[PDB]
This record gives sequence, C-alpha cells and structure tokens, in this order.
Amino acid sequence: KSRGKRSGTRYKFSKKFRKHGECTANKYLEKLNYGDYVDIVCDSTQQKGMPFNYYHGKTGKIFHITKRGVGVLVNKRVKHRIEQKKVCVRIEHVRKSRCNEDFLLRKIKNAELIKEAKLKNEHINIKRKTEGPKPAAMIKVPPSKIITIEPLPFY
Amino acid sequence: QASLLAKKKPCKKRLQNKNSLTNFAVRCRLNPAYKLLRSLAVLRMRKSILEKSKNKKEKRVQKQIQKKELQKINHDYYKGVAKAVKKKKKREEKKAK
Amino acid sequence: AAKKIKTLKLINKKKRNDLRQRTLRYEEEYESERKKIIELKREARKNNCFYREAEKKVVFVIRLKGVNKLPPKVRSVFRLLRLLQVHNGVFVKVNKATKEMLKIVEPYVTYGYPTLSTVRKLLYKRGYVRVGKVRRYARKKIQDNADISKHLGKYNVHGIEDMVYQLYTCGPVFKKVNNFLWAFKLKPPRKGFKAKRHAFNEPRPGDWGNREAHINELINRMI
Amino acid sequence: AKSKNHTNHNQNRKAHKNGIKKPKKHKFMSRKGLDPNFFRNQKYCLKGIQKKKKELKLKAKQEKNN
Amino acid sequence: GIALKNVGRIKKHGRKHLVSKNPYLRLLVKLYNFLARRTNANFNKIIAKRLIMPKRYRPPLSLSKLQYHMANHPNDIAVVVGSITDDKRLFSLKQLKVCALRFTETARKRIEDAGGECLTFDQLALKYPTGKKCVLLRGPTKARTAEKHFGKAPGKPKSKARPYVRSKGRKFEKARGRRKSRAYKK
Amino acid sequence: AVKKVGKIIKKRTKKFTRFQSNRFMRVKPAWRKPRGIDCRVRRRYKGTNLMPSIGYGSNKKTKFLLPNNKYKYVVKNVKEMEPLIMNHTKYCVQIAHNVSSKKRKQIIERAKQMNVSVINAKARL
Amino acid sequence: IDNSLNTNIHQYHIVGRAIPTAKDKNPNVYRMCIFAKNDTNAKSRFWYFMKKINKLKKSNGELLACEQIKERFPLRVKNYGVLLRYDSRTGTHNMYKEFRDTTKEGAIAQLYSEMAGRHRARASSINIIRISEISSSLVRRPHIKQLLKRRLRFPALHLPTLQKEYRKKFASKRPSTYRM
RNA sequence: UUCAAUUAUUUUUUUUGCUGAGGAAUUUUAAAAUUAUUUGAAUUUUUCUUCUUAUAAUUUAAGUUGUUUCUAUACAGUACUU
RNA sequence: UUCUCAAACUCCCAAUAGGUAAAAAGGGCGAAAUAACUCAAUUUGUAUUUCACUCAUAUUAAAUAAAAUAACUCCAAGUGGGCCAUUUUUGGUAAGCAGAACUGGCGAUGAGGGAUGCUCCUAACGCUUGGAUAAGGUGCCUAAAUAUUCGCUCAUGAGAUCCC
RNA sequence: GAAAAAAUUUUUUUUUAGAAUCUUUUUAUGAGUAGAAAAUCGUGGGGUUUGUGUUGAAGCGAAAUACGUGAGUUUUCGUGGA
Repeated sequence: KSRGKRSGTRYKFSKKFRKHGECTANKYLEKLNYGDYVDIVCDSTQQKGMPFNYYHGKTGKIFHITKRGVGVLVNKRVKHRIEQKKVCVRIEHVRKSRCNEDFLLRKIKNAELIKEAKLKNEHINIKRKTEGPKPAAMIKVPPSKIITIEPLPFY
Repeated sequence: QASLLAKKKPCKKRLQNKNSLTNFAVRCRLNPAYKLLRSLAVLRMRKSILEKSKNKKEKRVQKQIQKKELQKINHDYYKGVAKAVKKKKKREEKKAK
Repeated sequence: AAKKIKTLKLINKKKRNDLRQRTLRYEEEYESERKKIIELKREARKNNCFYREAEKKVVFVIRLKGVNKLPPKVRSVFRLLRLLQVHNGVFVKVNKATKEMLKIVEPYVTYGYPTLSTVRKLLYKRGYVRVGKVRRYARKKIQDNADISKHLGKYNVHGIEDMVYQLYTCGPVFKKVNNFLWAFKLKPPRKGFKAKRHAFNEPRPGDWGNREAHINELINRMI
Repeated sequence: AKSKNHTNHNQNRKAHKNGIKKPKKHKFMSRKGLDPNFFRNQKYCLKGIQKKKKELKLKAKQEKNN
Repeated sequence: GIALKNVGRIKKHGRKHLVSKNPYLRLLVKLYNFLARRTNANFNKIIAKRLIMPKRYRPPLSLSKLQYHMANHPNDIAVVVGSITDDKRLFSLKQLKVCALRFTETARKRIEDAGGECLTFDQLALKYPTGKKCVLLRGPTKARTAEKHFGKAPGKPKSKARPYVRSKGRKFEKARGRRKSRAYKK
Repeated sequence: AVKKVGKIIKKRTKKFTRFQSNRFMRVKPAWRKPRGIDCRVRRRYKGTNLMPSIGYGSNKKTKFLLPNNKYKYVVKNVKEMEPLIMNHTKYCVQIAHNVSSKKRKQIIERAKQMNVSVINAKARL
Repeated sequence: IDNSLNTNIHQYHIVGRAIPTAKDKNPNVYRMCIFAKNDTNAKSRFWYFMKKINKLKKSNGELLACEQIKERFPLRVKNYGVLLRYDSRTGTHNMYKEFRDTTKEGAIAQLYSEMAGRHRARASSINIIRISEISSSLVRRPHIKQLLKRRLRFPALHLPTLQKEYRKKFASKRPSTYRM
C-alpha cells in the first residue's frame, strides 16, 4: 500500500546496459495491427505513454491503434479472477510478439508437408514430435577409447 | 405403438467374480489361445524326466563346447576389466608422490 | 430374427479365430524379439562391440502415499496421472513431459518397467474397465471379450490380448485403451515392504521412486 | 491487543476452491471506443452492402412469392 | 482414502421432477416421459423438459410473434410449450394449426374462426408422436419484470437495469451517483 | 455382536441410551444425538459412548419383518380382516389394546377361522 | 534356490558415455566397478560419481553396459585392501584398510560394519575408492598378519546358541558354558 | 559324487483357514470348457496334441449344494429365546 | 599493485516461481463486391462482404486428465478476533515474544503411533466379516524375536528414538 | 405367464408382481462445528372419513422372544373408572 504510479523504479524501470535514446527507424514500422499479439516493454527514452508496473513484459492482443498510441488487451489476476483490461500504451512501448511466428512457421512447414503428401496421395501425419524414448544403438569401442573412473581422495 | 421403438434390456444381475487363474473355461472364454498355450506347455512337459535325462547328456556335450569358446572370449573381456582397474591403481599410486 | 442371431454367432466365431491367431503371432514375435536381444548382446560383448539396448517405453507407476497433506502442484499432477486412490497403479507412456510429471511426484510413488508376464497376470486378476459413458463411467470386472470388443471395436484392439499387446509394446493405440481401463487399486504388499519415507536410492530400505525391473517383484507381492 | 496487519493467508486457496475465473465475452468488441471516422466509414460501407443486399433480397422474394 | 472432487458425486442442477400437483399436468409428464424414453426422439425430450420447467418461466407467446415465426413454413403445425396470447395491434388474418400449453379465450376463438386448429398436447402426441414435419416454438423471456430488476447491479457504472424505485412521484432518484453534475454518474 | 436368524439379519442389539442420562436423573433415557450443540462426543473420542447412524439399517428384503416371517397388521375391528385375508401368508394379526372382551373374543375366534396367526390371542383372559 | 541364508550385496561393472552431439561426434567412454545392493542403486551410485567427476548428468548421457560381477573362486581366501574416503561430523578423512575374505563383497560388508561400528559413519558418508587383492607379506594390519601365520588353532571361544526348539525356559540341572 | 546361483517364460503340488449375495414368465440364454461319439485338416506327434464338420450330454460355463445326524418323537423344562 | 567489504552498491548473474503459444464461429490463397477512410490512383491500400477454390482430424494440428461434478443467473446465510508447523524471513539479548511470505494443517475432524499430549508421523471415518500392511515396534509391564550378524561401549549420578 | 412338492395316470398342498418421486437391476460414493436444505417423527384444535367405549377408555406404574437406523410406534401385565 502507499502505492503511487512508478514504484519499483530501481527494479523494473532501470535501463538496459548502455542503452540510451534508442529510436532508430526500423523500430516503428511493424504493421500487423488488429489481430496481432504484442508485448509491452518499458523504454528508457520514452516517458510519455509509459505503462503501469504490472504490464511490463506481459503480452496481449492489440484492439485499437492511433497515431502513435496502441490499445492492448492484457490479462490481469484480480484476486479470485483473471480479467481482460484495456491498456493504452505508446508505439515505443509495444514490441511484436513471437508466439504467432512459431504458429505460422509450423503452419507453413506442415502445409508444405501436406502439399507433398497430397501430390503423392500419401497417408502420413504432420503432427509435432513428442521427443520419445531413445531406441537401440551400437558403438565399437577399442581399449584406448574407454576411461576408468573412481572417486577422488582429498587434495 | 408402431412409432415407439423396440424394448431395451436392463443390466444383468451381479455374479461371482470367477476370477481364478485356474478357472479354465472362463480363462478360455477370455483368451481363446490359452488352450494352445496349455498344449505347448504339455508338449514340453510330456517328454518328462526319462527323455530329459537322456537329453541332459546331449545338452551338456553340445553346451560344453559352445560355453567354452564363448567363455574364453569373455575371460579376455573380464581380464580387460581387471587390467583397466590395475592400470588406474598403478598410475595414480605413482602420480600421488 | 434367426438370420441376425445366426450372423451374430458367426461373427463371434470369426472373432475367436482372429484373436486366437493374433495371440499366436504376438507370442512368437515378443519371444523372438527377446531372443534377438540376447543374440545381439551376446554377439556384441564377445565380438568386442557395445550394443545399447532400447528404452522400455512404458512404466508402471504405483502410488504409495496417503491423501492427507499434499503439495498443490503434486495434487494437480496426481489428478492428471489418475492415481486418486493411495494404492493405485497405472501404466504410463514414457516421453519427456510424462517423465517430468513423474519427477514432480517422485518421493510419493514407486515406479519401474513392467515385464510381460507381470502385465498380463495383473490385468487378468485385477482388470476392470469403464462400461458406462464418457464422464458417466461404470466399473466392471473384465470376464469376457464382448464388453471391450464394444469399446475398442473401432480401434481394432478389441479383446483382452490385443490390449495386453498394446500395453506390452507401447502400441499404436495406447492412450485410449489406458483411458478405458480402470486404474488398478492394489493390495498391501505382503512380506518385506517397509520404510514409507524417502526413496530407494538411499542405501537404507524404502521402495519409493524408480526401482526399474524390481517393480515386478513388488507387483507380485501386492497382486 | 494489536489488530492484524498483513495477512494474505488462505486467499489463494479460496481462489482455487471456486477456480480462478477467466473472461468469455469473446467475439465482436464493441461500441464507443471503436476508432472515430474509420468505423463510421465502415457503417456507411455496411449500409451500402446492406442496401445492395436488400435490393437483391426484396426483388428475389417478390418475384417468386406472387 | 480417495481424492475425488465433490466426493465423486455427479450433482445435477435444475428441476429434478415436476413439482406441480395438477392431475392433468402429472398425467401429461407421465405421457411425454414415456414418449421420450421409447422413441428416443430429440423433439420429445425437449417437450418433456419444457413440461417439467417452472410455470412462471414458461413464457407467453404473442400471436404476432407466432405468425412472424411461422411465415416460411407451409406445414401448419406449430407446437408451443407455453401459453399463446392474442394480438390487438394488427389484422392477424392468416391461420395456423397450433398446439400450446394454454390458449387465451380471445386467441383461441380467433384461431378457430380463421380456419385454424387449436390442438391439445394429447392430440399432438396421438397424431404426431415423432414430431416430424412440425415446428417447435418458444415464447421469449424478453427481460421479464424480475430480469429488468436484476443483472449485476443497476447502480454500478456501464450497466442498464431497474433498481427498486417508486418513481411515479416527482422528486425521485436522479441526483448524487446518477448525475454527472452532482458528484458522479453511473 | 449381531443377531442372524435364517435369511433375516438384525444388526443392532442394545438400543442406545442418551448421553449423560446415567449420571443425571433429569435427562430422559431414550436416545438423543447431541446434534443441536457442540458437545465433544459427536467428536468421536473413542470408547466414550457409541452412537447410531443410518448404516445399521435393515436389509431391503427383510425391512420391517418379524421373526414370524410375517408383517404385523393391527386390527381394532372385525371387518378390517376382509382385505387382509388373501395375504395371510405374509401378514400376521395384532389385535389392538383397547378392545372390549366380547368383541375381542369374537375377533379372536373369527381370525382363527380365517386362518392367520394372532400374536396377542393368548392374553386378556 | 539352495538352502543358503545370510549376507547379501553385489558387484557391478557399469560403462556409460555422454550423449552424441554435433559438437562431439565421439563421446568419451567412462567405466567403473561399483558395489551395491542392486542394479538401480548401482546406476545411481555410478551417476553420483559421474556427476561429481565429470559434468555429465543422467539427462546428458547414455548407458553402454551394466553387468554383475561374480568372484573367481567363492571358497578361496584372499586379502583385500580397500581405500575409502569418508566424512566425519567436522569434515573429510581418508583411510586405506585391509580385510581377509573369500569375496570382495564380503570385505565391503566388513568395511561398512567397521565404519558404522568404530566411527558411527553412515553409508551415505562413505566413498569406496578401489578394492584390490594384496599379497600376504605386504599387509600392514596386525589383525590380518596374525591370520597369515604358519599354524592356527583355538580351544572354542564361543558360547552355545542352539536352535529355537532347544532354547526352552527351564533346565533340569545347572549347565556349563562350554566343554574343555 | 555332482549338475550352482540369479533373472526369463512357465507348469504344478502338500496341508489347510475364511466366505456363499442370488434365484434367471422370451439372456442362468448364447458361446466356452470337458467327456463319450463323428468328419476333415494340422503339427512340436501326441493316454490333459490342436483346430473345424456333425451328434449327444454334462461343468471347470451360468454367485453351494448334498448326505447323515440332532433339536425331538417337545408343548416350555435347568434345554431354547431374551 | 594490494587486504577486507554492503540484502538500503551493481560489470555479470541463476535455480524456483510467473507470463504469452499450440487452427474449423477460425485459418490459407484467390476473385468479385461496399466506402463519406486511405492513397495521384470510389480494386492504391485498408476493413468489411459475397462467391470460390481447401487446411491435419479412421486417432490425432505436443502430452496427460472419474476434463460438464462444467458454465451462467438469481435469492439468501454464516464469517470479518484467528492459531500451529517446515522452509524463507523483519524487529527485539531472547522468548511457548511481536510481525510476515509460500504451502500444508488445526480450527470445525479423527483412527493407529509418538509412555503421556489440539497441531509431529502414519492415515482422514456408513455398518460388519476376513485378509495383507502403514507409521511404529518385537525382555517384562505390553501384542510380536531374550532373533540373526559385524562393530563399538563400564560410567563412586552410563546411555536409550523427530516435534520433545 | 405355470413352477414345485405331497399323495395314489388321477386327487391334495404351497406360491402365481405392474403402486411411472413406483418396481427390478448395476456401479460409484459415505469427515464435519458455524451454516443452508430435504425426508421424517411427536403435541393442541378444526373440517373430512370409519372406527374405539364401562365384558372398562384415557391416564398412570411395571414390563414386552415386539417393530423401526432413530425420533418414536405398537403391545402385555397391573392400576384406573370416563
């Protein structure tokens, strides 16, 4: 309690090492808008549309964009319930999220696998691997490549 | 009466478990092949102690040769185990001073 | 009427023939695979090579701890694991997520690799199956193939030996069969149990955690 | 003597007792907070689409019905 | 000791039986329970549930709404698990064949005059036991007087509901908490 | 223990006595659970005093049955025999306490003629 | 089956390696002999040493071989010398001790018995580094040196301890401790 | 005089303890099992060898039955109930 | 260069705990439509819509799940003094002291053990019979071994099991 | 919609269900103060019904091979006199 806005300055709001005034051209230009997921990250430079403490490093969907503002739907736990909150943030604060990129790459790769299978009229599964239990194997070992271990005396 | 569908049947009343490994009919019901497995077992058993006594000589002569050749090779493998321990023990014992 | 009844008897006879035949092919194949492992291992050791035998794919996990005073993550994992009663055993398919789940509950469960004779014998004496509906299960002892030939008929692993086969080899349909089966509620574990605390890789007694092949010995006692 | 100070005890467990609820409004985010001008342009488009649709629907129904 | 949630119980909610003492309605739920169980028809199962349902929560249907709904149906057999009420707001010419739980006397007379059929639930069961080539309808809940009263606080912001108010008089509830000028508004 | 007789198991000997009625004269002997109060004996401190619950209940087949193998039916007038008679195998007569001797004699005689056992016919001589 | 009763603990040869990688396409093979009550314990002890010695862990390795060792002669006596590192209440101490047995496993059993008896040291706190056969002349311990003399005899040093049947509560006459 | 031990898959056996819900008018039925028959195959080749072709029975199927005692040749007794 | 440092200092920097993700009311690639937005560019983009063609799914778009006993709405109750344990922990010499964190208990709940005991351990309970065990024991009190096996130990106040 | 037994093919004896908050059957489950619910039980009066009364009611005391998980119900013996 006794809780003003930016409390925990030395914690979260502390800048990344040697990162001052970073404002280069590529930062702005991403454009996926109303469907997109987006991370909310603090910028050392920009104080103007800085979020509240809780929203740091969190991710949520963009629901509205303006000139250099972004509305973001973020989940917050409020005691007994997780609820969706309309977080207004700025363009400098929003970072494009990468979860979508994992889904998309998998969709593209699977689609290529599906397309290949379809051309052959094959019956095969495009589902992800489980990283299952290792099968049987073989190695040939000369006396030179095998080392005898034992515990160590104090030294 | 035509429109309404045919009568359905209630659950059967509880019976004994009938769950012995030696309840042969139930076991055959449950596993149709188990009789074949009994027959296979019986074929192994039927020969009995006399045939097996005759067989035991034939087994021991052919197993002696096989075991002795496999064993000499394995004795070299065991010696390699012995050699590795001894090599480490000596090397360390020299090393320590 | 008579033709339908006749047809049903014929279908039952065909199934009995198929199941008897499948069992025979399985019986040869499993034994042959074991014999090949011997041959491979014997060939490698004598002829100066190292054969690395495969991982065992399934694990029988037996709970061996009460329901009072549970940690919350452990409580969650137990719900998923399905060991809701304190002497439940159940088969689990070894993968990476399953291993980590097993790790979270580790001091409160014993586990190991269930050998083919044991798996059949345990299934024979303590097999129950869910004969009701999804989330309206009814618990019935398995004393005929017809019940499980209903449930597993689409999957074609209908009849108990095929289920046993899926359990043995970690077969193409494992999850559904496992899910249809009841989680086996076992007897207390006869002579030579002892030491509820800690785990088996302490030098002191106590079967808890991984005990590999020695799971079977414990299962034989508590059958 | 003193009354209690911090305690947050049992509250997590009470939350998990009735389960931790999550929203379920889902589709079609709505009304006043929608983008000025652009959504009015969409309303005009929708009204246009609706007029073309209504013209098709009225003609097609009327010709068949009578 | 088993770890099951809700001690392993399946606990059904809502009506567990029809609690009416009406002999005819008890006879009707016996009939429709039999018809549902034997046929295994979804139409019958809905009828049985709607017959069991609270009499107050069973709706009136407007005649205007009934005709408006039936417009695309050339088969004439309307079934309504509620009461059918008359309309005084339009000509209401086109007839139907309607089975309902209850008919207003004026509505029934109009439907009969127009060349329609006002059909009992026993007649419906007898003629149409499978419910095929028919139309099941419900009257609307449409925010009844209790529904208008309730629904997550009328005095909270961004909510539309009726509180208690006796607002036939002049000087009734309009100020502090309901007014942007005086403190704040909902 | 318990009282098996044929296929009739009765599971409760020793009807319960209300707690503390042994110590205090005022407390009624007939059983009452201390359900309305905290009481530290509903808290099941072993051997203090056993107390009843539903589980002791009779089996469904035998539910209200007498060792006569016949349900008791109480009779205060002769005409009440007439529906009862076709089920005489499964029911036994009890004649009500308040029956005047001339009537009682008539009822006893008629009941005997109707061929059903009357369990208090050997009384009120 | 036999009829045999007392004393159990076994010897295992275990061989393992690091899991193959792109970075190293030929893992180092590591072997050790380990005295344990069972194979699962033997694997765990090997893993504890693999963890202490190398940066390998169970998740980053593979088993090449595990096989039980059987002593060459069960009934021919040998003098086994064992070097242990064990932990006291304060810290760590080294010891090299000598045991006469027909079995290495029996010698380890005597060693655990001694560490428990003479120091109150628990199984957890002992680390066995090498047990090997030592020549009769070489031996340091006087208790083992005495056994290795030319001729040995005793007049019976042990009290009777008859079967359960004959351990009855009352005796007819006073007995004797032992015959002369 | 021996032919280990420990796993693996199996097959039994000596005494013996406890238990018996139930009662099948269109499912205690059906198949299985086993026996005596009958026909065709099989294969480790068989006195508990396997399948299926036909026929009968039975039970290991398909939740205890039987026999002999006794109470007692009573009318409430010291037994029996409580 | 060198010695020692800070949890109210930070080059670097964990584990644990925490967040987003895993496709059919949707997604693909296309055409056509609609506009008062956008852009020279009323198909430049946008968004929407109508038509298409088509994405795994016999089981699956990674597992696992007595996952609907879930949701959702209503009406009303009791409660608003808490207390105990491990681990982390602040004040105070310390406290069975004051104050927390996470979880589990007790409270409101017990059976068996811990001689004994509100909280420790085992384990949570319809009524009964039989079984086999848990914690825990097995000289006698007091139910089971005067068990086996190797050590150590003599004490003119020996020593004897977590919480204790 | 027929099962058995007793007799001496033909007589006799036992049983012979349809109450839809009911009956048959299966499987799972059973802690509990504050607190909420349901099913019961008992007391005074009333309408209604069909019974008990002076060859003795209510009441009461002692009880009952009694019934019900239980609250309680019912009954026997003794008193009692409406």
